[PDB]
Amino acid sequence: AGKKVLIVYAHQEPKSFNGSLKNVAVDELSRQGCTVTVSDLYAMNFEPRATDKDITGTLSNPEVFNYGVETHEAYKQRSLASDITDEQKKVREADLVIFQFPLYWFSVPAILKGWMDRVLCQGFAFDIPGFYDSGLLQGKLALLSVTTGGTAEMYTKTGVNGDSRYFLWPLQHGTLHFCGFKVLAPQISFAPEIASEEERKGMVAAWSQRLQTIWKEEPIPCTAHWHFGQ
Amino acid sequence: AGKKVLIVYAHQEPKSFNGSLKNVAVDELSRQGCTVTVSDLYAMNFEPRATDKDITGTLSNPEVFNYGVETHEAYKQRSLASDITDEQKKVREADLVIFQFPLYWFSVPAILKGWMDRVLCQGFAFDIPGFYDSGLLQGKLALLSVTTGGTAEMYTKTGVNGDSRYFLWPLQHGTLHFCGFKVLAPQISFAPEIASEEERKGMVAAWSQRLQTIWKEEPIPCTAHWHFGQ
Ligand SMILES: Cc1cc2nc3c(=O)[nH]c(=O)nc-3n(C[C@H](O)[C@H](O)[C@H](O)COP(=O)(O)OP(=O)(O)OC[C@H]3O[C@@H](n4cnc5c(N)ncnc54)[C@H](O)[C@@H]3O)c2cc1C
Ligand SMILES: Cc1cc2nc3c(=O)[nH]c(=O)nc-3n(C[C@H](O)[C@H](O)[C@H](O)COP(=O)(O)OP(=O)(O)OC[C@H]3O[C@@H](n4cnc5c(N)ncnc54)[C@H](O)[C@@H]3O)c2cc1C
Ligand SMILES: COc1cc(N[C@@H](C)CCCN)c2ncccc2c1
Ligand SMILES: COc1cc(N[C@@H](C)CCCN)c2ncccc2c1
Ligand SMILES: [Zn+2]
Ligand SMILES: [Zn+2]
Repeated sequence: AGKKVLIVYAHQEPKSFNGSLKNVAVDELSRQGCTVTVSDLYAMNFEPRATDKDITGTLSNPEVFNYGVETHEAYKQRSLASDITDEQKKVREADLVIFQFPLYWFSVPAILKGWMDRVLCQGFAFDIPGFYDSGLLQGKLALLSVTTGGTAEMYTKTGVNGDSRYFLWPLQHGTLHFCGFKVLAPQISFAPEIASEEERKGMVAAWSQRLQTIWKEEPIPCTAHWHFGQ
Repeated sequence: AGKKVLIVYAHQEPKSFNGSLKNVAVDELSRQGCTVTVSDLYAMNFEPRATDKDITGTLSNPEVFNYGVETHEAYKQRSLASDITDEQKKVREADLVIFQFPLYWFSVPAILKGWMDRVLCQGFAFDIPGFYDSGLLQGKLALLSVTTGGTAEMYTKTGVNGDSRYFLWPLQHGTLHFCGFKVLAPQISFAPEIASEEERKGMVAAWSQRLQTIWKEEPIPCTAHWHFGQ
């Protein structure tokens, strides 16, 4: 063993279904003997905005502000804001990063989008070269554990929302694969708010049970075909 | 014939390529006689986080906080935070909403994601029923004006990033169409950083030129087929 996990958790309410999925993950991975860390973004009041406050000391170009260039240079020069570098250390140490969130507008809640925007800077998460298969977080696993308002049936190719895989593309491919993660199959807990107690319990147990064997999983082929093909 | 436009703008730097695209839109729509409003999110320090500070009234359930439920009720009761209702007024009055932003992780910058999350609440933007074609913002047009780091070639079906339309899905369909907007074709200004100065000037002029006839355009068919093909 000796496996290290970071859970990046984005829900306001400890008693929520998301909260329970997060807690079951902590419980089960802790039981296994894994090293576990949680970034509870709302509790941390995590800053989502990409601004010039993310660089400490003198800017590379104080007259014209380019977030990408400034953060790349700040990473190289150990001059990023401590909230960012605190998260980078957690990611650097992790073998697996689990994202636990409710689907907001076919994507992550803004607080979690901000974590992605600000934490995954050039030089840390990807570079030229070093992206997609050679992304700098290569060797690590990532997994999206998402809850939805809509039902499984709505998230079908011919359903009103389209296939759930369609909304996964920017997250799994554009973000996680880009940074070199192997992407484990998403955990999608459909429509807990209208599910029965029994069904909800089932979904939480599926997740806990899945976690028992998470280290034996094969990553998905994070391709356009997987997301969009038949 | 008396058209109102809201530009929701998400860039930190007034001298940026995004800044120029926003300014030329203001100039050209102003020249046409349109009524124009801009929400400059970074300059506004717009709050992106969905939190219980977004409701000031008595909560429906003060023991277990459900953001969707509480904001829906707060919208009906008029106890939403005023920054949200300020944006809703701008949207309510607009005939066309243009979003001007750099692509961040195949999506919008977090500050703009937060605008979507917080402003487009139930009761205001959609109801149950009252979504997709019957969304509450029906009759309005929306348009994504996006800039990218990657080139046009990279954003094709056989390119490393996949086709550009793939990443539009959560924004155009999952968000805008869901709220009832008709969606005008996106403006994607590819890779301005790589482009020559002449090519950049060309991209800005192309947007201004397109705006001259924007009111004659038809919306796209905002469907899975449009985004993903056969
Ligand atoms: C801004 C915004 C945008 C949204 N966009 C979308 C979208 O694009 N697409 C979409 O489909 N949905 C969308 N939604 C809906 C959203 O995804 C769901 O509301 C969310 O996923 C529900 O998860 P939750 O943890 O908040 O559920 P909760 O309301 O916290 O949980 C549901 C029920 O499960 C119960 N529960 C908690 N723990 C357990 C347990 N251990 N065992 C059994 N029951 C338990 C809870 O008590 C509760 O009764 C959006 C919502 C918002 C606010
Ligand atoms: C957190 C983050 C995530 C990102 N994710 C992605 C992603 O998923 N996919 C992707 O492809 N890219 C991504 N990028 C790259 C990003 O999308 C580009 O950096 C951005 O789109 C560039 O637009 P800009 O306005 O910042 O360019 P600028 O750097 O401001 O513009 C380039 C040049 O244009 C010049 N200029 C300004 N106005 C004019 C004018 N009127 N005429 C001529 N020249 C002018 C500027 O002076 C500058 O020299 C990401 C960047 C960041 C920081
Ligand atoms: C595109 O689908 C949704 C669904 C939402 N919420 C519903 C499903 C209630 C949760 C289950 N009872 C959304 N809520 C807010 C904003 C966008 C939504 C989109
Ligand atoms: C986190 O930043 C990026 C940048 C990308 N593209 C390069 C070309 C940026 C160039 C502008 N300086 C991405 N491309 C694809 C997917 C994610 C990206 C993230
Ligand atoms: Zn991929
Ligand atoms: Zn659509």
